[PDB]
Amino acid sequence: MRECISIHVGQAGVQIGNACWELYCLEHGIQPDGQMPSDDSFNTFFSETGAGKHVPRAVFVDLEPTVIDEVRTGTYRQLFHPEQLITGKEDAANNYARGHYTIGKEIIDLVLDRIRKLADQCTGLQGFLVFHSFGGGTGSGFTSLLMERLSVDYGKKSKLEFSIYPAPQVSTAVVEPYNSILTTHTTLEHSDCAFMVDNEAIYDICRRNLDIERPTYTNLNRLISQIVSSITASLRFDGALNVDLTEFQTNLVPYPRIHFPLATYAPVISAEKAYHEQLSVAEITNACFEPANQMVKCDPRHGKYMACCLLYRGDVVPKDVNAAIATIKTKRSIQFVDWCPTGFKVGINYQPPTVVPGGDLAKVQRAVCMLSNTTAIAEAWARLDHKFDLMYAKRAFVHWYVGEGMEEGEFSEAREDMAALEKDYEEVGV
Amino acid sequence: MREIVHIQAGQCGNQIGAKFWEVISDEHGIDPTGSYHGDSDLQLERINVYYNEAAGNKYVPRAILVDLEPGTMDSVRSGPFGQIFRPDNFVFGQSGAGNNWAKGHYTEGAELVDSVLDVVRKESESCDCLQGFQLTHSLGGGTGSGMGTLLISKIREEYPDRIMNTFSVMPSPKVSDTVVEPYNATLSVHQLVENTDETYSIDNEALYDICFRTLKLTTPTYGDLNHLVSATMSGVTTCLRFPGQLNADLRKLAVNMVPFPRLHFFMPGFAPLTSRGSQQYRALTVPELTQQMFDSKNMMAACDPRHGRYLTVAAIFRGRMSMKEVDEQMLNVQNKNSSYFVEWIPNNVKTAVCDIPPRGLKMSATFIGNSTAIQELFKRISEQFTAMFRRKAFLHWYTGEGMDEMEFTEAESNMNDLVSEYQQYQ
Ligand SMILES: CC(=O)O[C@H]1C(=O)[C@@]2(C)[C@H]([C@H](OC(=O)c3ccccc3)[C@]3(O)C[C@H](OC(=O)[C@H](O)[C@@H](NC(=O)c4ccccc4)c4ccccc4)C(C)=C1C3(C)C)[C@]1(OC(C)=O)CO[C@@H]1C[C@@H]2O
Ligand SMILES: Nc1nc2c(ncn2[C@@H]2O[C@H](COP(=O)(O)OP(=O)(O)OP(=O)(O)O)[C@@H](O)[C@H]2O)c(=O)[nH]1
Ligand SMILES: Nc1nc2c(ncn2[C@@H]2O[C@H](COP(=O)(O)OP(=O)(O)O)[C@@H](O)[C@H]2O)c(=O)[nH]1
Ligand SMILES: [Mg+2]
Repeated sequence: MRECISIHVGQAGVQIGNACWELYCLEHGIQPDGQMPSDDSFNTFFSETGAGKHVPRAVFVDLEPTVIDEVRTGTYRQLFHPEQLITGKEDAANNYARGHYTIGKEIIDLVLDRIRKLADQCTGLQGFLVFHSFGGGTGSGFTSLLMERLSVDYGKKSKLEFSIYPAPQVSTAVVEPYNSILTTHTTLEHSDCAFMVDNEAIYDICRRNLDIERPTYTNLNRLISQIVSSITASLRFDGALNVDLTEFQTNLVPYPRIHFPLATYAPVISAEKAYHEQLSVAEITNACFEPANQMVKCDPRHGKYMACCLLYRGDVVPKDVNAAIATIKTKRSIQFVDWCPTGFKVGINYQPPTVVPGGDLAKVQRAVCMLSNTTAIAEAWARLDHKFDLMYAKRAFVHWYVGEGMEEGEFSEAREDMAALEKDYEEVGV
Repeated sequence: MREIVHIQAGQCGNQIGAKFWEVISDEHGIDPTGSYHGDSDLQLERINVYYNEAAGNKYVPRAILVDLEPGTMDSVRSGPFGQIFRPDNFVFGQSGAGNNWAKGHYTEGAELVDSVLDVVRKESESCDCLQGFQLTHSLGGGTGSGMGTLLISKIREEYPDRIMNTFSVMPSPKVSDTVVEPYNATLSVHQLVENTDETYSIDNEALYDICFRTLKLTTPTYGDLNHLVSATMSGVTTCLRFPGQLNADLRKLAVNMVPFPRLHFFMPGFAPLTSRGSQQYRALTVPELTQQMFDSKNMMAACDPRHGRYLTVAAIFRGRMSMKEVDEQMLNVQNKNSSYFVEWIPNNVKTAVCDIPPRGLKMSATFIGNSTAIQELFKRISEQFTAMFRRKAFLHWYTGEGMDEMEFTEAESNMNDLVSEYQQYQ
């Protein structure tokens, strides 16, 4: 009961997955061979077979072999079922249309057959946790092919989606704006709560809080997994105020399309800093309202908040939480909408945050993940549609998308649908 | 899994090719016999990208060797790695191309292409999933320029959706060994602009400038030039042979690199490069790897990128390095040099990062630049062609092979059309 099917797509989604499953195995005490030495706390994330082997409720999908062949060879080769690590032959080439129309069109009915064989083991499936890059060809095009199928096949089930989204300055591709804009139909129509994350924001969090001068991606993926462990903690553990995955959405989402919250986590801190400050509930609550800790490069003070889910975990008590959010309501720099006088959903879970033993991040008695619907996020969209406009005015790479079976008009129809989302997040702030 | 078929044409193409096979055999840990002797499982994981597995655990490279003379086959077969190639894949004539493009394309190689193409089929049918063709040749002389572009045309017609990826050594005014290179090159660029998906434009004048003003070689040979070319050939395919933090297939390069279909003529480069007497004083770190990689002195075509703007650059890094540090440096470069990148593309740099640096390096970068300055290479070839053609000089050697003055007029027309398209975006 309370199962989640976790679907990891492209290189970004698979490598965040290889950090998520590194965490969940430590947090439930499962060995990297899937065995458990010595309560059903693992049941959300792992199916148990009669040998005493816990097999993860996850699908890994990539259109090329390289990243999943590394999962099939590294320390987790014995964790996963061998046919739910799914590879094609041909890379999607950072082209949405290869992911959606031409290459991913061959693998999709093998991917959905594995998701069906997972869902048939779930006794009370709670939702999908979908992990991807907005800038990738597999990330945008295959996730958008998959979600369209899952939204007719599992129409009632909540689809939570964790997206690495293009930055203000940092970028890895020229066509990252095209793939991201083409994805905006997926998140609007075939998703229920979409967590945008930014590489440049997490790099700055790493520089300021973790004292690490030059991080890899493995440093980011240990922060993106710490957030999903904190979202799902109420599904897995005992708490004072456990939050259901639909209870979460009923407080986060004010209007059907207004489901793009920010997320942040506290305390992100180096183990050397964590001795010289006390890290009380009020300190870590106030840390979530700093622009310095937001994992998208936009300023929350240029918006209004609509709703917050303060998802506390570890040694946290409801007294201290009420006393903390009363100070957040006292501060005039943190502005809410006139129509949400309540503001805060609170969750409080008794399980401390798990340290990954190779990690940059301290042992702490308390953490909070704050997931936060705010008008400010529209600036991250108003950044990227201005990158799209400069290139699409020249038609600057469009022949590679048209050459792989896409209609040219889908670029106009995607920039149009993004302007209608960027309108809605401005329209509710009044 | 993403197989490449490699093809070598003429003296230059077989020489940069026969050095390339020594470089990628060192990477993959393959002995001059064809046997594996490497350290690591990662060397053997993607050996199929460039080799066929054969009996006794011998690995035979998926190379076709093409010439109109036996003497370069004899020089390769007797060479440092010559015994590794399949005897059936040496396809050759007896009488050479005479440095004549029309002997290559219409007579001497038109006879031989039926015997080449049916070997390209045996290798491509032995592939599990072919990604593309990797052809090494020169645009001066007759074999590489005229037979190699005949062969590009035949493989393009037969495999229309696979990547056609060519490494093309091409003429320059101050380092020329032949009278009719402007003719041979102009007739050859007319085939590359239509058929290839990528063409990596390389110059002996720029390869000597790296040897003299960076490596400080006192007497650089063609063997030293072939070593600079083959380092960048090994570089661009790295992400389909080794694991990485950002993987980029040759197609993931092309989609980012080629804004408009015909603007696929690239200027390659490599880092680190040092004299052997100064490797002791450098720090190989990504900022220093970057400051060399974007230096007008480091690039393997004589076009100074300060005479144009980049459309796209791709920096394919190799080694254990930070993604923040790589993303920081590729930002700092195009903001501090913003007058040298086109402002209608909002990020001009593609990055890729492989976990496995070249044997004996801690880090490497292979640079690919698509720049409006490449027009200066096609402009100077066209200006040399024009002087010879305005007086029909040497044209009885081409028209005696059944060619027309109309084909010369149409080739130089298409050359100025390629120049005009790069100049348009400058
Ligand atoms: C102790 C030390 O640092 O040795 C270096 C060295 O001194 C330098 C000068 C090397 C050296 O390069 C040359 O001597 C050279 C000469 C003419 C043309 C090109 C190179 C080196 O020979 C080259 C050699 O590189 C390799 O072995 C790579 O794996 C390379 N493959 C080959 O060079 C090779 C040679 C013979 C047979 C098979 C392969 C490679 C390059 C790209 C992609 C894959 C592989 C290296 C690191 C060194 C020496 C040995 C001195 C340099 O080359 C490379 C590619 O790193 C030239 O400038 C760099 C910087 C290095 O510091
Ligand atoms: N944090 C993090 N970001 C990543 C990681 N890998 C890739 N990214 C980001 O993903 C974006 C590019 O997406 P790709 O990695 O090319 O996505 P893909 O689905 O594999 O794309 P295709 O190769 O075309 O199929 C870039 O903005 C990267 O910064 C990772 O492991 N962690
Ligand atoms: N880098 C490199 N250039 C070469 C080599 N041999 C010849 N070249 C040069 O590039 C040109 C190549 O022409 P060539 O390959 O001889 O003509 P072909 O045999 O008829 O195709 C020559 O004029 C030389 O200047 C070599 O080994 N390496
Ligand atoms: Mg991918």
